[PDB]
Amino acid sequence: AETLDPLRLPLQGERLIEASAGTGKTFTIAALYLRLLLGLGGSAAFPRPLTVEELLVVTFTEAATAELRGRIRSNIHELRIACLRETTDNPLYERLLEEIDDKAQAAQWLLLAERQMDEAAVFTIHGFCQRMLNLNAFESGMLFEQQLIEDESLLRYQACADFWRRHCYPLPREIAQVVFETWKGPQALLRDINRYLQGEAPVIKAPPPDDETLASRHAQIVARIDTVKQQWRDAVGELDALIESSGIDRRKFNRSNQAKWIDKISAWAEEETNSYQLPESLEKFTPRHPLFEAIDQLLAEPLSIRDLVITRALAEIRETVAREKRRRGELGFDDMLSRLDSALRSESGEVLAAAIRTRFPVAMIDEFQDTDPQQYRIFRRIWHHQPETALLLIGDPKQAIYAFRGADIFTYMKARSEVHAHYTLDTNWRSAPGMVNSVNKLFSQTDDAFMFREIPFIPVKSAGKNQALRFVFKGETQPAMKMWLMEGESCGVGDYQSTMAQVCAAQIRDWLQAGQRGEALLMNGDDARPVRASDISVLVRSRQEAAQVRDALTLLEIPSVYLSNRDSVFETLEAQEMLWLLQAVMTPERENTLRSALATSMMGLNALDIETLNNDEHAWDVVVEEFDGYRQIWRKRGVMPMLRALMSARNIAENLLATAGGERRLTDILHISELLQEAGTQLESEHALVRWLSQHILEPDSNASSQQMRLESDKHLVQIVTIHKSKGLEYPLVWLPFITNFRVQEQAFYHDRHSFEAVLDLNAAPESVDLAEAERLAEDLRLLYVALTRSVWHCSLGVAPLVRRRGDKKGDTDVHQSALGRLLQKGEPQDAAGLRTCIEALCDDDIAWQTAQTGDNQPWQVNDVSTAELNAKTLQRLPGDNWRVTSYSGLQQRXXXXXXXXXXXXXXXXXXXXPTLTPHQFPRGASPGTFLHSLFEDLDFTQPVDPNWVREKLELGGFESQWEPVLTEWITAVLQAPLNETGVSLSQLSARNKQVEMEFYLPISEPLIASQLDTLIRQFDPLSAGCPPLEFMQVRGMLKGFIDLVFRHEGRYYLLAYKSNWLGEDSSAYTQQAMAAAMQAHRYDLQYQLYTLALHRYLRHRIADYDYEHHFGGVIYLFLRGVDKEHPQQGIYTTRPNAGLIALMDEMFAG
DNA sequence: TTTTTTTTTTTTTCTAATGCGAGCACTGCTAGCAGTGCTCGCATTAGATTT
Ligand SMILES: Nc1ncnc2c1ncn2[C@@H]1O[C@H](COP(=O)(O)OP(=O)(O)NP(=O)(O)O)[C@@H](O)[C@H]1O
Ligand SMILES: [Mg+2]
Repeated sequence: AETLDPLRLPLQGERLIEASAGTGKTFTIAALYLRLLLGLGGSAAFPRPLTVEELLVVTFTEAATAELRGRIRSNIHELRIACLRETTDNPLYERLLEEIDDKAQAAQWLLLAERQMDEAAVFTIHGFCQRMLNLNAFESGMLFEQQLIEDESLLRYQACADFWRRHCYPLPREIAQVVFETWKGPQALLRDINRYLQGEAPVIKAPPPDDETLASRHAQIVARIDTVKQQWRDAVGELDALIESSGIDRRKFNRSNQAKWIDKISAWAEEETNSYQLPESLEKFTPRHPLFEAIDQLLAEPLSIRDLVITRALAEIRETVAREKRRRGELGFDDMLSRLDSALRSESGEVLAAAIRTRFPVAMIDEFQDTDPQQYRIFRRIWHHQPETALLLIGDPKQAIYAFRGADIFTYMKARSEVHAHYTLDTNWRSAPGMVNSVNKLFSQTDDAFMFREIPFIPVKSAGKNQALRFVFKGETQPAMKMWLMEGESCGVGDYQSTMAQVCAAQIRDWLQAGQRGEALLMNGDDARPVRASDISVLVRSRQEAAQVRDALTLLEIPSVYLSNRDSVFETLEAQEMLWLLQAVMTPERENTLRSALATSMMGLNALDIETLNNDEHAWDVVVEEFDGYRQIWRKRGVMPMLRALMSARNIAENLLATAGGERRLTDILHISELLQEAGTQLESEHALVRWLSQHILEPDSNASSQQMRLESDKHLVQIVTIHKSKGLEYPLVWLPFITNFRVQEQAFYHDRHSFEAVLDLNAAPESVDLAEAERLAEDLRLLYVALTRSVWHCSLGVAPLVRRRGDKKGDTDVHQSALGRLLQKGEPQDAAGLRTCIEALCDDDIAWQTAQTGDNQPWQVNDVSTAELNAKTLQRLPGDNWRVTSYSGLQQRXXXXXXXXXXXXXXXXXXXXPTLTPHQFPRGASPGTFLHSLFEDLDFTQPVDPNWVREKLELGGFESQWEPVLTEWITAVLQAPLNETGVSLSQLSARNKQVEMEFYLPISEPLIASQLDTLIRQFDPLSAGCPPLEFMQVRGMLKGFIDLVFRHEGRYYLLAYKSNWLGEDSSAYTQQAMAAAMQAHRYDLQYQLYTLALHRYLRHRIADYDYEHHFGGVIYLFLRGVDKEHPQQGIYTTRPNAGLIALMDEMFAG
């Protein structure tokens, strides 16, 4: 191994950089990145400068991608600034500038990079394969649009039920009897194999042959026991044994059992008494005869169907899932990586690789100590060969804690084997000069602490920037590390979790109270800062642990967050209260479903409130009323407006904040509301939303957005976080209360030392159990390391004489099975006293141990807060006046009051009196009318009608052929009808004189008031005598409309508008009278007058020397259904604006 | 194609380990008996991760 200079590293081929924690591994990535952008290092430099989009960086967490992206952004910026200033105040940039040749061109490339930084390539693996597939699809053999799915547990469970249906339901009674014992149903089976369904499939040690069924195995074991049954039945009834005291004479009664126990094969369980007849058992207390020894053969291998079922099911469920996801064309996290691996694996995949070597002719993988077999197979297959591509693997093998997630150390060690070059970073930059020496001391206690020959520990040296770091608590400095030793002899896990959590809390509030007085300080040299509850972090292994920490820690009135919390809001009680409320406001009529909502802690009502409110009817009616207004807000304005109104009126948003802790509760309420919007839009119903909320109250899921928000950022908080979620992070003061604890793995899963392949032994044979438990322990060490390197100034950690074995007083302390204990005892069992001494041995000036003494004084001393007077400003002017763009439709609107305006007539008369090719029968609505119009839109008037053209319109319309012969006739009647007094046929109109569907915008300047208009209307209009004055609110703005048709005949223009409607009638129900009736009913009066104004202004605009009276021909409403070959008048209607009404009207809209 | 009623509660783990208690065989010490060494069985207690 050689030491590393960032600027000396050749970037060619594969390169491994290894170094301990806090050594700046992440920190160097920046420097190499810059170097790559500029093509620097000379001999060590890459052949050619690279573009930001060609640099691949792959990091472990989505958060890390964000951070590193930012840091690289900043560093590029600063370096550019320096290149323009030619000097800089930072040493690394200074050396870069010494290496750089031309500073100007350098600054140019940098600028360009800085711009490119948006698309800059940084990913995780699961974020990399994702992109890469969707990037090059053919090669990868993917669809182009992949719909992701994040819930793979439901598909998986589905498949497990499918298996357990086809491979279990067929079983006859007797085999089923055996299946039942090992697991009830697939709900449990899934729980057993679940870690093995996900990620790379394991290899199974000594798998059953492929052809063996359940009935086969079962018949086998049937006979295996049967032989012993006959045999024991034959040899029974004789004492040839040498009788011994300790073997108790009543042992012969056991034999009665066995000769009795031999009846049927139906049982899978041999008797406990059989253990007595083992020649290894008895001879310890007389070889007997062979079968006496055969029982030992029978009891040597546990009799089970288990391995076979886990094998068949594990192979099947995996496939089935993959197939169902193929059918939907979906994808998933493990499935992403898997699919890219497979894609490369395939013969075609070699093309694929070639593209990537083009896309990223370098890659820098960070946090590589966590690596998967698949991952390394990929990165190798891509970059292991070919020139001009580099590869940079960055990792500390000491830190790989993720084995549970499928990562494996052994494949890292493999890569470490196949890389010729190693590089090492010497100095820890992260933490105090004390903390370095502490850790070094603790891991130097034994030889080969990490108990992998390939993972040697080395001493590291603090930096010079950190030399002055110190932490002070009540004056004199506190040693960098303090181990809190528990008192007493034997300790169970529970006692330990109570006490140590508690003590941690007591210590934490002391630091705080001394932090508000400014006594305790985090000091770099003379500089300082008090210890806020922010800078403290508490690292725990699991969730239950963390809750155990918080409950005690909030009991002392210190607000605390848990950063790994995946719990979802809907699991809380506030979601439930929200349900009670929404459910009440929905139907306040029901006495019960309302009162329930009133009793909620959210409403904050006493028992006296609800009591009296059950008595006086007036109040109860008032409540019912207010909720009835809430339903209104609910229907009109949506949801969140309602809950807003309720919160204001009830004053709850304030009363919670008054209440202690209620701040959290209020955050939950607001959050839930915010979700009720997101689901509120997509669902149209008011009611289906209450449908929805319940369904989420039942299944909280895991999912991201419904996960709880942090309670408050106002106050600095205790950031209580799991180890794994602390990786790559930094925590100035750090607590490890429960670190002593351990978990002995009963499952047997390990790696072969030779092949380095993940091997599962479905059989419990103790060897493999050992081979695994060694792994569990080494991993626990790596947890300890990572946990200790997190701190900057101070880290405290608990130590206890923990006892796993249930015997009380021995001298057994299992602490040597703890990760930390083994480091204190150098892997030697001791007594609790020996524990205390071994702690005392290493304790000098850094490590300092105090006994763990429970105490309680005061939760904490807030001393409260002072604020001010405060007020909200209030708008004075109206928010805005009326400016609206409307059509005539925005005029009739609706009438609130005695008179309501509708197209239809309310009065109805019943009829008691008692060829389908007719116009009246045509469908109705906006849809049918839009079709009818759209015909005449392209339709040609001079040519007759082509029924084929009809059929292909109706076909497009979706209308059947029930119409085509019915239509093509009618249209001709339309086009052939003469019009007005001129007698014009629609047929006679040349496309030169046609104008189809004119859209116009007509400005209305000063506000247009109804009564100031309808008097002008009624005055000159005979038709406006009918019905009240039109009523529309004051409006100022633009007006829209579509002329159906405009055409000129005899040098004289016309205005044409089609109308259809009329559900009830066919015949003369269209007359001169009834047309004028309906016109007055739907207020087409104002409509045609308005158009005439528009057409008027448009002609006045277009036609040089235009005059209204000379050029204008009147207005024509054509009721399509109204057209009948029998009567020329029916369906057509014509009126002329007075020319005296337009004269004043136009002036009115002008001012 | 017509129409009436009525209100609420229930359950909850399994496996394993020890500690002791009861009963017995032997063996040594002063043929029987007391003790010890022993051994099994019944109840009680404890613990069940990590994106
Ligand atoms: N060369 C350097 N000069 C100055 N400060 C540095 C240098 N290298 C690292 N640091 C600082 O030291 C700390 C640790 O750096 P970091 O890059 O996280 O190391 P690391 O190896 O990635 N730690 P981890 O992710 O836990 O292994 C950071 O707070 C850096 O700012
Ligand atoms: Mg890092």
